Amino acid sequence: SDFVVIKALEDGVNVIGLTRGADTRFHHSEKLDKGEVLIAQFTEHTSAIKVRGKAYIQTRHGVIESEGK
Amino acid sequence: SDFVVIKALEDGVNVIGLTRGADTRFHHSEKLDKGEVLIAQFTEHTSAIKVRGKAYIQTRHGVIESE
Amino acid sequence: SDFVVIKALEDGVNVIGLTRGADTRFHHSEKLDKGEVLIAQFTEHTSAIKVRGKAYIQTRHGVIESEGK
Amino acid sequence: SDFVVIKALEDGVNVIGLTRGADTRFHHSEKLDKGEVLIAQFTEHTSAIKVRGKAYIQTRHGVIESEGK
Amino acid sequence: SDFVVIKALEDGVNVIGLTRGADTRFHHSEKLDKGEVLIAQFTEHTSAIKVRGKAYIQTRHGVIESEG
Amino acid sequence: NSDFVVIKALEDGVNVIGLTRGADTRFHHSEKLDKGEVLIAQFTEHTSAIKVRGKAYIQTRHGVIESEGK
Amino acid sequence: SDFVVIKALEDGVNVIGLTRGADTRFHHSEKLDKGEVLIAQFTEHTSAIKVRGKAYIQTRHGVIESEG
Amino acid sequence: SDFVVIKALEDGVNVIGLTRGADTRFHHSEKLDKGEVLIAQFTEHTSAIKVRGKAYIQTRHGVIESEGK
Amino acid sequence: NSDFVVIKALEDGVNVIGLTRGADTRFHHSEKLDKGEVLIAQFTEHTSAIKVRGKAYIQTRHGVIESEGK
Amino acid sequence: SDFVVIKALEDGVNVIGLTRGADTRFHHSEKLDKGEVLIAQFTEHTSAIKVRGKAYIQTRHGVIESEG
Amino acid sequence: SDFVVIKALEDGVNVIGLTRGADTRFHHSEKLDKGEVLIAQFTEHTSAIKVRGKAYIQTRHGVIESEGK
Ligand SMILES: N[C@@H](Cc1c[nH]c2ccccc12)C(=O)O
Ligand SMILES: N[C@@H](Cc1c[nH]c2ccccc12)C(=O)O
Ligand SMILES: N[C@@H](Cc1c[nH]c2ccccc12)C(=O)O
Ligand SMILES: N[C@@H](Cc1c[nH]c2ccccc12)C(=O)O
Ligand SMILES: N[C@@H](Cc1c[nH]c2ccccc12)C(=O)O
Ligand SMILES: N[C@@H](Cc1c[nH]c2ccccc12)C(=O)O
Ligand SMILES: N[C@@H](Cc1c[nH]c2ccccc12)C(=O)O
Ligand SMILES: N[C@@H](Cc1c[nH]c2ccccc12)C(=O)O
Ligand SMILES: N[C@@H](Cc1c[nH]c2ccccc12)C(=O)O
Ligand SMILES: N[C@@H](Cc1c[nH]c2ccccc12)C(=O)O
Ligand SMILES: N[C@@H](Cc1c[nH]c2ccccc12)C(=O)O
Repeated sequence: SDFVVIKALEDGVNVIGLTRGADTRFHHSEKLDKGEVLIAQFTEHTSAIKVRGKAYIQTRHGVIESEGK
Repeated sequence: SDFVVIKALEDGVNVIGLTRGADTRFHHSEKLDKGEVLIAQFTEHTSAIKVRGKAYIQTRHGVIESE
Repeated sequence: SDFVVIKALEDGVNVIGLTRGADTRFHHSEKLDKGEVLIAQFTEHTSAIKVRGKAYIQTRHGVIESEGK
Repeated sequence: SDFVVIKALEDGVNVIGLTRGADTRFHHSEKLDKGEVLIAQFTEHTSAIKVRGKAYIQTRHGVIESEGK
Repeated sequence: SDFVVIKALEDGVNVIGLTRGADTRFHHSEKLDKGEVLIAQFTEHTSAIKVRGKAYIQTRHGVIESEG
Repeated sequence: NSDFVVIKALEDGVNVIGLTRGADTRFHHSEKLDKGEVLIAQFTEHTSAIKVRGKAYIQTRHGVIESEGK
Repeated sequence: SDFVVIKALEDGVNVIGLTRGADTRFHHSEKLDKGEVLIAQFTEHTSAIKVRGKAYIQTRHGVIESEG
Repeated sequence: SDFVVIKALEDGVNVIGLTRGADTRFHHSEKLDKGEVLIAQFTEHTSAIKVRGKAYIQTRHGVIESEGK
Repeated sequence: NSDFVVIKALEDGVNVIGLTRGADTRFHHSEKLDKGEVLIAQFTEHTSAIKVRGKAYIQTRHGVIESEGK
Repeated sequence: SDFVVIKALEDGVNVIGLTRGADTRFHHSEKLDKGEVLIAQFTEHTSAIKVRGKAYIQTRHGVIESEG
Repeated sequence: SDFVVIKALEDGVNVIGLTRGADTRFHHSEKLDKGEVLIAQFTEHTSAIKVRGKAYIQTRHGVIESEGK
């Protein structure tokens, strides 16, 4: 299965997994502090991932950056 | 399964999942505020995705932007 | 399964799903307002997609544009 | 399955599906008007597709154009 | 499965399907008039395709032209 | 979804010969092509080798090759 | 399955595996000292990997660096 | 399965099929006259192919030429 | 099949350490390479992560990386 | 399965098949004379191939030459 | 299944197969004299290969050379 790479560019970045299935809700929020890297797959339990906070993200489609408020 | 990357370029962007099967309707709308990123797969329950609002979108076919 | 990307270039673009199987008819019409994007798969129920109205379309074969009546 | 993209360049374009199996006959003709785009797969029921009238066609092998009589 | 694209460059082009199996014969001939395009797969029933008449053909291996 | 070969006859009477798959090897079918005709033929349950006799332009996944007649 | 390469650029880099399943928690943390390389797969037990500390990382999507 | 293309560059080229399995012997020799092309797969019965005589050969790995005896 | 890594020892005493697949994570084998030896090692039913300790040149599908000793 | 192409560059080149399985031994040696080409798969019976003598060899990893 | 190519650059090169499974030991050592080439797969019995002595080695990841003591 595909995965996403998230590098936090500020403290308190949240990487949130959304449930697979007929229902959609957040099942887990991993907090990353500045400079930490998370490499996360899609899985039986996770079919969408939301990133909140300033982060550098890599997927198979290229680079994208999230920006916080 | 494939996925789409959606970065909101303004507040209040909606990423809407349409149901897989003989019946087509919206089943979830995820609200993204400015700068938030959602990476969302097609799934057993979602066979089309609609993006409403200003966003930068990446798919296997390249970049497209909603307005 | 493959998917198509449709970005509406005017209001009232109509993305039409045609039934898979021995019979052929439309089963769903999804209307897009200008600037909305729909990313839609081929599925168990949909084996052909028709686009009516001005739109920018991406598929695995490249870019094509529909033009309205 | 593979799919074809067909964009009508004049009114009255016919995209014709031919039956899969031991017998070969037309089972459906989708009429497209000028500027409409149809993205159609090969399927359990459709093993060959015929295009009549002026159209721009994309497949995995590239672009080809049909011309009307 | 693979497919072939055939564009007829004159009237009366024939695209002929040969049967899959221990027996080999033509089972269908599709007539194309000038400008018409046929996109045809290999299938449970068709394991070879013959093109007769002037046509522009694309396959995965590139382009080829038949001549009447 | 097996591989296939494209054969364009460059003279009349090109002979495309299918050989039997299996412990035994002989031809089971010969398809003659007139000049300018194109045959697109797969390997299959029954054909595991294809021989071309006569002048022809041939394409496969490995590129172009040309047969030359007797 | 895919894998990640992590080279520690300082002492005490932590490579942490998060559990696959309905629940998400850390199940192992491997400590790397400066200059050690760990090549780690995603697995039945590990569906997310976190890197804490200064490291050079390669995945299929390219190079990224974590910072202490 | 993979296949080889062999074009005979002189009369009497032999394309020899070696048996798959614990024993190894020649089960068939196909004689090619000058200019003939043989396109032959590896199969249930053939796991190695020997070419004797002058020939131009294409495989997935590129071109190679056999030389006369 | 599974991916593999190539390791070339650039000094004596390089250790290539296999970590167990499964719920438990521990070292199960450590192969010691002397200078100039090469090891080409798969991921397997029993090994889901590999650690290299000591100066070595390493190739994987993602490219070259070099480990360094203390 | 993958295959290798071997062209003999001198008489008496041997292409040797090593048995697949718990035991490793030579089960067949194919003698190639100068200019002959052998194209040989890995199989149920053969999991390694040794070339002895002067030969030009092609595999998916490119060209290599053995030397007498 | 992947394979490696090993060409001996000196006499007495050893290509060693290490057992697959919970236990790890040498099950076979193939000696190569100068100029011999061995092309060897990973297999049910062999999950790691060690090369000792001066050799030129090709894998999917490119070229590497072992050096003798
Ligand atoms: N529960 C939803 C989560 C989801 C995935 N992709 C989506 C796209 C849009 C909205 C929701 C989703 C599903 O598994 O289908
Ligand atoms: N329920 C429809 C949703 C859909 C997917 N792709 C479409 C294309 C057009 C119209 C509807 C759709 C389906 O699963 O088939
Ligand atoms: N019901 C038809 C729809 C279709 C798909 N591709 C086509 C091409 C031409 C005509 C109809 C179609 C089918 O599933 O086969
Ligand atoms: N009924 C035929 C339709 C067809 C597909 N490809 C063809 C090529 C030539 C003639 C007919 C065909 C089949 O399924 O096999
Ligand atoms: N009935 C033959 C048709 C065929 C396919 N490819 C060929 C090549 C040569 C001759 C005949 C054929 C078969 O299925 O095998
Ligand atoms: N009957 C043989 C035909 C064949 C295929 N490839 C070959 C190469 C050499 C000689 C014969 C063949 C087989 O199926 O195996
Ligand atoms: N337990 C989660 C771990 C996980 C994987 N990817 C994630 C993305 C975000 C949050 C958690 C996760 C799972 O297997 O699904
Ligand atoms: N009967 C042998 C033929 C063979 C294939 N590849 C080889 C390499 C070397 C020697 C013999 C072979 C086998 O099937 O395994
Ligand atoms: N026992 C762990 C080993 C492992 C693989 N990848 C990891 C990443 C981080 C920590 C441990 C691991 C597993 O099989 O999952
Ligand atoms: N019988 C051994 C042969 C072998 C293949 N690759 C090797 C590498 C090294 C030593 C022996 C081998 C096996 O099947 O595993
Ligand atoms: N017996 C071990 C051999 C092995 C493969 N890759 C390794 C990496 C490191 C240490 C040992 C190994 C196994 O099959 O898993």
